Amino acid sequence: DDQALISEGKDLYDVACITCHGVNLQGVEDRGPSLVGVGEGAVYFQVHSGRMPILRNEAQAERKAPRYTEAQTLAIAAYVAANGGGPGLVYNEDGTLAMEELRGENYDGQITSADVARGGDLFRLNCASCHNFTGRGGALSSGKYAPNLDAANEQEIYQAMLTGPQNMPKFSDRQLSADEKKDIIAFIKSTKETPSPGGYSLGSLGPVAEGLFMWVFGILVLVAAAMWIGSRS
Amino acid sequence: MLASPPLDFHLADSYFLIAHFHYTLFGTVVFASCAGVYFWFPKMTGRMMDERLGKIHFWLTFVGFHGTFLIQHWVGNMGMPRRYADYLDSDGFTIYNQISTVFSFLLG
Amino acid sequence: MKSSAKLMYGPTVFMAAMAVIYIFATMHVSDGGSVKGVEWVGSVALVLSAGLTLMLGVYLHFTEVRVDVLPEDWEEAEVADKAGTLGFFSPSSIWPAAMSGAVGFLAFGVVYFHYWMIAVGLMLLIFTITKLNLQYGVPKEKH
Amino acid sequence: LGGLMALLIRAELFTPGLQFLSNEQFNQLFTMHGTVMLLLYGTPIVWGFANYVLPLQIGAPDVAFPRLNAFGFWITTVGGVAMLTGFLTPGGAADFGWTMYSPLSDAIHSPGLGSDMWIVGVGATGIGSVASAINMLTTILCLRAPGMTMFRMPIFTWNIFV
Amino acid sequence: CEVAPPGGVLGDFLRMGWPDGITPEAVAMGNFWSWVWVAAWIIGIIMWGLFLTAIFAWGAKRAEKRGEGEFPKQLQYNVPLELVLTIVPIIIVMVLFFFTVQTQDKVTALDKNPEVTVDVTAYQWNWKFGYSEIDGSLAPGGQDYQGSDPERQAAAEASKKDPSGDNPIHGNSKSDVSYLEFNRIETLGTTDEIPVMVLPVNTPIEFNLASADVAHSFWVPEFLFKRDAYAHPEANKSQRVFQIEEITEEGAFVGRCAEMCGTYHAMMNFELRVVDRDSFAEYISFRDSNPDATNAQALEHIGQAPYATSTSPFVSDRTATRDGENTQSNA
Amino acid sequence: LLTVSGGNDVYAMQFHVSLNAMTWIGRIGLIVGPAIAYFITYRLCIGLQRSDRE
Amino acid sequence: VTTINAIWNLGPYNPSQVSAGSQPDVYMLWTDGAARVMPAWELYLGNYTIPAVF
Amino acid sequence: MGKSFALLVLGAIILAGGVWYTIEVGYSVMAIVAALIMAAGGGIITWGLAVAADVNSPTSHKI
Amino acid sequence: LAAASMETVFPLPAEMVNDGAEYDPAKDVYEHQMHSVHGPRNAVMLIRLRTADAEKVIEREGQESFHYGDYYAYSKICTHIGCPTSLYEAQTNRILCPCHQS
Amino acid sequence: CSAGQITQTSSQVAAVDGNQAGSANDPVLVRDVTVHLTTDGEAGVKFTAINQDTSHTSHTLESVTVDGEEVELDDAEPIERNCSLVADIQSELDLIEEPEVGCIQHVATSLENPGFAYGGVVPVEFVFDTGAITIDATVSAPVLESGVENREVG
Ligand code: HAS
Ligand code: HAS
Ligand code: HEC
Ligand code: HEC
Ligand code: FES
Ligand SMILES: [Ca+2]
Repeated sequence: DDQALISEGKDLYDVACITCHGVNLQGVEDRGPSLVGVGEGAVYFQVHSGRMPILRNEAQAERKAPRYTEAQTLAIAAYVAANGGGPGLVYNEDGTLAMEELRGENYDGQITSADVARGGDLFRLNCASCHNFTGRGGALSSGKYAPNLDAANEQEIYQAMLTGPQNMPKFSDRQLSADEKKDIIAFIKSTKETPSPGGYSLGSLGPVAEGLFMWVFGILVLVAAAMWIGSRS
Repeated sequence: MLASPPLDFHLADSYFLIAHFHYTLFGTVVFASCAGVYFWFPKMTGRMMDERLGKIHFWLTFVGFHGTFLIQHWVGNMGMPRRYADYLDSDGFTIYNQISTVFSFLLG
Repeated sequence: MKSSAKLMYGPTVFMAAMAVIYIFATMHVSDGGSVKGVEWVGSVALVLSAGLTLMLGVYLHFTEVRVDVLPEDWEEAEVADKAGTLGFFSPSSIWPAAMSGAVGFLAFGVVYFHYWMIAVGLMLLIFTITKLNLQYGVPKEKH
Repeated sequence: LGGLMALLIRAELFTPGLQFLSNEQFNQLFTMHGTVMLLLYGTPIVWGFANYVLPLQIGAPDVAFPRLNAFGFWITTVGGVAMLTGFLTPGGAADFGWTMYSPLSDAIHSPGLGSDMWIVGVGATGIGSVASAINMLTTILCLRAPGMTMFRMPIFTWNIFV
Repeated sequence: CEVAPPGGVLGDFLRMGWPDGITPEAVAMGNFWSWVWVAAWIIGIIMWGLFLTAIFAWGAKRAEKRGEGEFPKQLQYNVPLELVLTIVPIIIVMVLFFFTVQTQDKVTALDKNPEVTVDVTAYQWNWKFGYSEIDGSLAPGGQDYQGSDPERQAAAEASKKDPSGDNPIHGNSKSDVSYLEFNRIETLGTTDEIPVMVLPVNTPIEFNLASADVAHSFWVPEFLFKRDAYAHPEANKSQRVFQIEEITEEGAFVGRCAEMCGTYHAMMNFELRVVDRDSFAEYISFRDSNPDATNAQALEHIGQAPYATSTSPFVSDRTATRDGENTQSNA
Repeated sequence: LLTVSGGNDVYAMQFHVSLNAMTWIGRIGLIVGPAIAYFITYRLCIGLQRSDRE
Repeated sequence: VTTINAIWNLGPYNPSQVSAGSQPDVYMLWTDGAARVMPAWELYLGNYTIPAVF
Repeated sequence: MGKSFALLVLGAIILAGGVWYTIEVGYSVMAIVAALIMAAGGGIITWGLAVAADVNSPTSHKI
Repeated sequence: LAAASMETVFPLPAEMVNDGAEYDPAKDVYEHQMHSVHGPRNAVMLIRLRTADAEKVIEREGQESFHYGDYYAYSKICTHIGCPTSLYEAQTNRILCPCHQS
Repeated sequence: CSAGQITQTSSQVAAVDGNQAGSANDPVLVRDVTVHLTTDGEAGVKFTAINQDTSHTSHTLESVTVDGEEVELDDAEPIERNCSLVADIQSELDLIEEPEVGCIQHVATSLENPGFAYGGVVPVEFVFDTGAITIDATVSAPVLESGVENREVG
């Protein structure tokens, strides 16, 4: 099954990626890195989230609407895997890519809150420095930034942790084991998918959003009330 | 010449097109807008512009313009497309670009 | 407003004739170097361009059959004919600049697509437009 | 502002080899040179000369809609600054030529917010132009001087009408 | 045109920088261009003369020295002359449009009976050529060669729908590539090598354009012709096929992209190498017999340059190119 | 300018301006922008009172 | 109607952890911004040093 | 007549200074500056010609 | 660690270790370990570099032999005001502090 | 400013342990060269030798060595132009499929461990018929089957 999939992988690779990665994935001098040994997971992350192709050299690549569908993504990943392998996709017990089954070490049918606690402390330890407390993203040096984690599915999160896309450090499966990674996924999805008890969240950016809101519009409405109650002379 | 399709098959999206629309725009806008400024400066200000500086401005713009853009017809014909950022030494149109550039700095 | 009401009939009829000619042409001429078939972009534009000019012309004519022999149109009018009030004109107003800034804020909001910027931009925009439209009718200070 | 970008383009094309620009910077340069020179210089200078001269030629005191004219000026400048804000982006401004052909302008094939800022800067400019035009028709139709029939107008205001 | 230009230095001046051209319709376009330039020069000089007359003859100081007075004749209307001068450009553009239609129609007609048809794919940022069909005269087998690859094209047709189901664009997947033709004899352009398509002399040839990505254009300056390559050309109602009656002389000719496609738009060159008709049979039999061999090896088998002599690949480093040596040494 | 320089981490992340550029905007702006503010504010105030006299 | 300082998702304090957006309250952002824009001028005098934050 | 001679002559060497430098340096960044020197020389040439044009045919008669 | 990777490590005396082959299920070492985590000035960033990037390292005078192959170990506490630095850019190889952008 | 000739996205290399040698102008490139040493003690050299000699001078990997010590490898076909010889330890080599379309070939490797340390770097010397290539490579464990392993306390 994979042997014929690799052919479509090659056909798609020849028509898009050579200009940056070479016919033999060796890379190009300043135009793109070598893809030997990156594996299925890096290709899946890069193509499925739509980061590749990169049509402009920049401080950082951008997520966008993907140029290929799922089957084409797996075909290109199979072709790249044939050149040296690498980290692999997390296949579930039936053979499909794992989605919604990575939400915690002890997932049954709903997010276990103990996993959420451990994953919250893990995310605060490692991930929250570049992203923020709830994964709303953050800034870096010279025009680079850490994206907001609301866009990615669970497989993309796992392969992001595994591969270290551009400036993200790698988190191998022996630094952060599968239980730790799945608890991190559980915490990310819990924070994403739970409404704030205290009303509208103001984006959860912290003091900046709350400040801007009050110190512009909250005081503006009260001076409007004062003008209603007072006089202009 | 650009209006006829059989000539446009070669001319389209080349430096010939660049020279054409710079001729029409730089003529109709820049030359005539400067004409309008000099014409209505009295009515717009109550003062008259310096005549000598005006003639200096005109001759500089005229010679710099024709130097810049008349020669780009030839690079357009020879095969240089528009919007090209870099070109080879063996292509054969480096001298024409150099002549264009000096008079472009004169336009500036 | 007689001459300008009626001179608009040339452009609109020319555009309408070009629209019908073009629709028949592209739907029938199977010329090489091109593909047969009606194109809707362009034809729709031509018919609604004829529509714009026809709307202008017909409204102007429908109005002009009402108005009198204005002195500006009378070929031998005297300067004393138009003596009187010409009309009301705004002396000054800060609100055009304000609502330009409001539209700018809204446009920047849709650039980055921060939803709060879009909402605040629309609110600020209708506020500035309202302040523009009520400028010469705000009540006197109520004691 | 646009002509400076034009001179940078010429300086880069003085000799083969990329001396001081990249491919991306060159693309952004010609895109923004074309956009600003056509939409921020040409059409605004047209409407500026129209606004000054046309009421004097048709013998009117003021344009038909003064505040709309001021709105047109300010919104055109707003569109200009929005269009030019793309350069403050780390990735630079739009890079798809002043025509913005598709699919190159698709979300797939043109990420980065500069590509979006072009769209708004052009649009804000466009409505500024429209707001200027509403006056010039209504002015000629309604504020002409006594004795100035339509065919005693100067040729300039005829062209502005069309 | 059927009538040749004036020739000589006048023809060179009227050329005015066009390549001579290597096809019949290239000759036609060149002739039409030369005579149109003659007429344009006539108009240009015969109006620059009137402006010069204004500069030197109609000056105010001359007429005031002559005693003409403070003002001229104050003429405004000369209706018969105005109507004549209006009728003149009408006839000029009319008679021009007649020959325009003539030359255009003999250029664009798709009835030239190709012996060779090459499918061409444009992608960001290089060219991929594939021989689609070859007449039995030039084909290896005696019978007509058909180059469509069954398995790889079957993958293309299978890409149309159902990647577990998205199908947004009129019921097809947004990443459809069924419009691309995949052939078994292909030349693939790279940043390390300029692709070279090998063609014979004196045969009607056909080009079938398409684009994996944003719109490109195929421009051979020696054809004096260029055509846009689009993704889904049928969906765009764009004619993706064009035919040349023949090529008339052998040689290597650069061909460029003439449509703004992206960052590396300038780096997207290719070469069109026209070879003796007897050698083309050797080339195609060599490529067919041992497909693992590269394009350069086949060109060596002919006995000509393994790499594009017209243009060398650009240097791919963004710092080394500052000193103007932006050319890669192919060998 | 002090406030938004304090919040520039969020500002650069959201509005996509380089973080170094934000720090240098704060630095050079704390000199330059006050001068521009003074100039514009002074002239606008004089214009306001001129309208009053008019 | 608006959440403010949602502490439950920040976790308890420990000196080894930090977030990208970790500014103080709004009324303190000015004194944060000062620390962001100071160009790192630090004095060393033998056995003593005046840090750059003085 | 007038300054036009000297303003031309001053330019004629500067232009000569430019093009010479252009044919000295290879394809480099300094070739850009050579082009600028050459164009400055050309500008001063035309500046001399334009003051000559004003002197030949004055149109602001009274100083 | 893989190449171009980071991990925060704390001082762990041999006495308060209850993992691996020595793991006793009934030894309560959690309090001291957490008491070591919460030390103000003892979190250090252990960084594994790529081989290509370990070539172009410049060593400080006196700190010649501190590394162990690809592994370097810097203090996580910023030298300006003491926020954890913690933003290790894997390609630019710049450790970044989020508090004031050192 | 970030889209200049010096750009952050352009200078990047792959996020892999393997070093690499060779420019775009060099005849034969080695990508992803690494010394693997599984937890079970077995070891070898992972790499990928890509041929791009424009002279079409097909080579054959004569030998590879780590610190001068031999590494076993057999059945290495010649590498003609635009072909890749992928080499890895047998257990890891079994995880990926050999492609029937394309020029790639898979080859197994193994070396006796002289006592190399995880984390450190050791020279690797390739010699092909046309010359020798030297490159320093790190020592590390192979990648786990992703998702299967949990942090175990004891
Ligand atoms: C202010 C700005 C512009 C003006 C004015 C202008 C005038 C013309 N243009 Fe144009 N132009 C084209 C054709 C014409 C024609 C027929 C006229 C007319 O106004 C010319 C009439 C003007 C005259 C001054 C006539 C001569 C005067 C006299 C008194 C003799 C009467 C004529 C006779 C007797 C017939 C001539 C006789 C012969 C024997 C030849 C075409 C295609 O037919 C293209 C697209 C080509 C392509 O492939 O992209 C084009 C491209 C452009 C672009 C492309 C921008 C882009 O691609 O991004 C711009 C900005 C531009 C601006 C302007 N253009 N033009
Ligand atoms: C109204 C319409 C236009 C005007 C006027 C115009 C003027 C020039 N153009 Fe152009 N342009 C080109 C060269 C020039 C040059 C050298 C000038 C000259 O007029 C420029 C000199 C004039 C200046 C005016 C600049 C001097 C500035 C100075 C000396 C000082 C700056 C500093 C300060 C502080 C300024 C003072 C500031 C104050 C506030 C007082 C070239 C090639 O040499 C291309 C094609 C390149 C390619 O590969 O695609 C091109 C492309 C275009 C395109 C197509 C863009 C596209 O395909 O996307 C359009 C529509 C266009 C329009 C226009 N262009 N031009
Ligand atoms: C700064 C050094 C980072 C740390 C620490 C972590 N990540 Fe990150 N991450 C970072 C960057 C610069 C990027 C963008 C990469 C790119 O090529 O665009 C990312 C991206 C992600 C993503 C993808 C988000 C998306 O929208 O596709 C995810 C899911 C992600 N990062 C997760 C993540 C986790 C869980 C981390 C802790 C284990 C973590 N990252 C650390 C920078 C940094
Ligand atoms: C240039 C025109 C590109 C094309 C086409 C494709 N990619 Fe790319 N890729 C490019 C750059 C400049 C970079 C480095 C910047 C970055 O975002 O990392 C990359 C990187 C990758 C990677 C990451 C490798 C890693 O070690 O993590 C992968 C996996 C990758 N590219 C794959 C890929 C594929 C499969 C493509 C065609 C389907 C493709 N890219 C297109 C530039 C370009
Ligand atoms: S605490 Fe690190 S820069 Fe201030
Ligand atoms: Ca150059």
